[PDB]
Formats: sequence, C-alpha cells, structure tokens
Amino acid sequence: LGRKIYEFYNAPIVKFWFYTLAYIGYLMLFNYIVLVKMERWPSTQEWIVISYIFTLGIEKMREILMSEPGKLLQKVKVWLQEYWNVTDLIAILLFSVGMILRLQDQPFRSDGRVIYCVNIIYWYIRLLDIFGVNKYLGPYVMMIGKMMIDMMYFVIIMLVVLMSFGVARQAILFPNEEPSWKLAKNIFYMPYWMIYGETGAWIVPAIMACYLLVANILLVNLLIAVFNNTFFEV
Amino acid sequence: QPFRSDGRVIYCVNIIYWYIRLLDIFGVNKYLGPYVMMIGKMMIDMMYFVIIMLVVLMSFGVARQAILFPNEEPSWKLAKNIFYMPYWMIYGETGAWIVPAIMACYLLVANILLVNLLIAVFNNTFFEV
Ligand SMILES: Cc1cc(NC(=O)[C@H](c2ccccc2)N2CCCc3ccccc32)no1
Repeated sequence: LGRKIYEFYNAPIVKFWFYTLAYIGYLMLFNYIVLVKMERWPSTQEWIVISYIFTLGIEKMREILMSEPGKLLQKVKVWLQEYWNVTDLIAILLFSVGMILRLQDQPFRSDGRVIYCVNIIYWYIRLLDIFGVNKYLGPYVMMIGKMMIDMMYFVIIMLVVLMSFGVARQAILFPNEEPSWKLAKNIFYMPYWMIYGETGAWIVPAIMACYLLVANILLVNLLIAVFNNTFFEV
Repeated sequence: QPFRSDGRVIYCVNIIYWYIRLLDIFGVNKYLGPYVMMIGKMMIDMMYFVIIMLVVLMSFGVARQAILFPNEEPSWKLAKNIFYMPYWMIYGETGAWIVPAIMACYLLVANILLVNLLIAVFNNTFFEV
C-alpha cells in the first residue's frame, strides 16, 4: 500500500491535476479577501493566500538554483530567459510590496489592496500557460499570442484616426480652457461614451460624426479581417 | 398558490424546449440543415470560449467590484453583481489614474481579442461544415 501511493503521487499526471486543484483554491480564496473589507491585521483567509505566494517563492528559488548551468550568473539568466517565469517574479515582488503596504495604518491599507487587485489580474492571466495543455483550448491561447502584436500595431492606426475626433470635438464643443489635464483625459473618454453623443454652423459637428462613421466602420471591419487570416494558419 | 406560479414558470421553460425541437425538422430542408449542424459545432466552440472569456472578463470583474465598492461584508448576492453588473455597466464609467488602467485593459481583450476570437472561430467552423 505504501509503494502504491508513493508511486502515484510522483506521477506527472497527478502533479498536474493536484497543483491546479491547489490553485483553483488560490483563485477562489483570493477573490474572497479583496471582495470583503480587510482589517488592521490579516484575517485567516488572507494568511493562507499570503502563505501561497511565499511557498511559491521558495519553489521558484529551487529552479533558480537547481537548473543545469553551473555558474550562478547563467544559472539565474536561463530561468530569467523564459517569459512566463519573469512575470511570475515581478508579480511575486508585487504581492510582497502588497503585504508591506497592507501592514501599515491607512492610507497604507488603501494601497495594499490596490496592489492586491492588480495581482488578481495577473494570476487569472497565468491560466493561459496551463490551458494550452488541452488539445482544444491550446490553439485559442496561442492565437491570442499571434493576434496580440497585430493589435499593438492596429492601435497605431486607431489613435491616429479616432483621437482625430477626440481632440477636434474638445477643440469645438469644449470652450476655451487652459492646460486643465482633466481635458487631456476628456478627449479620449468622450469617444468611450460616443454612443451617447450627437450660415452653416451645424456643418462641422455633422462632418465630424460622419467620417467618424466612415472611420469606425472601416476600422472595426479592418480588424474583422486581420485576425481572420491568422486564425487560418494557427 | 404558491403552486400555480411555480407551475407557470415551468410551463414557460417548456416553451423554450418545445421551440428548440424544430431543429430536428430543419434537417429536412437542404438549406436549414447545414445551419443547424453549424449551430451544434458553434455550440461546442462557444463552450471553450466561455471558459476563456470567464477567465479574462471575471478577472476584470473581480478587480472592478473590488476597487469600486471599496468595502463590504460577506455578501450573498455580490457574486450576482460581479458578472451581471459590469455587463450592464457598458455605460458605467491621488491615484485616480489606476482605475482607468483597469478600465483600459478591461476592453483591451474582452472585445478587441475575445469578441473577435469568436468571429474567427465561428468562421473556422463555417469552412469545414
Ligand atoms: C500563488 C500560486 C501560483 C500557483 N501556481 C502556479 O504559478 C503554477 C501552476 C499553474 C497552474 C496550475 C498549477 C500550477 N505552478 C505552481 C508551482 C510552480 C510551477 C512551476 C511550473 C509550472 C507551474 C507552476 N500556485 O500558487
């Protein structure tokens, strides 16, 4: 009975479907500690989450060391050369400064929690790595990969053609204001709410809205096709 | 009462199924049949999308109703808000630039990528079928 359970736990099939059960633990227990008020000291549900990060950190340190290259510089550098490994590291460091801020008195607590909420962003995203072990989920995760850079270049078109109307609208509809900074933030958030927005003086707001039509139909349809070719080859 | 109401709601769900049944008939017509088979293929592909979408959108949801509503006690219905409220919050709006970072990345993948991913996948389904 001993040699059986000993063998069984060391199986790689098990280590997948046990670590992820530990981990659906983390993505349930963390969503219960930032979606409730905290208090001056860590609650027990937060102590388990805190311990999850730290025990992950000491396991990261095992791969930092026990990797094949012998000199410590290269020993680190190869682990640092894998992309998902570094974004583990920076988010561990973020959760560590999360608990440094979450340990002092307010307004320190106010910060700690924001740093907590940006970590729940990363650890959800981590699933991507692991959802590429499925034969079905695998191609999707990877096509987000290829499409990401295409979208990084599309926003170069998008800002040039849509901040166009974001500035002109505040250069016409908005009055004569001096560097207000909030205005800089208005020029690209009024389009986020363009849905709720409508001699010749009514000429100009009509011309701006209609090539806004031409531009956004052309653009939406533009991406409608640029991921189209790529989902064929992926 | 309360038996009648419950029975009416159950009859109302039987409406849904007894409309869906027609999909077996569509098979008879040479134009509706392929559309129905494409319903099935799109259904399975949509399931796998719901998994991925749930990861990305739920991440922004849990961040959102953490940062907004900055305080609560263990709430029986707050889970009912964390997906439904940002969905209906399409009109929904010193460190006041951090919340636009969450708002910024929220639609960065939810639509530009996830919604487009659906288009791609349903168009892929189309080609074989
Ligand atoms: C906190 C926290 C994160 C975490 N999980 C991982 O970051 C990751 C993993 C991801 C999905 C399923 C199972 C595990 N993981 C855990 C241990 C170090 C490691 C090494 C290589 C590959 C994955 C991996 N557990 O707690």
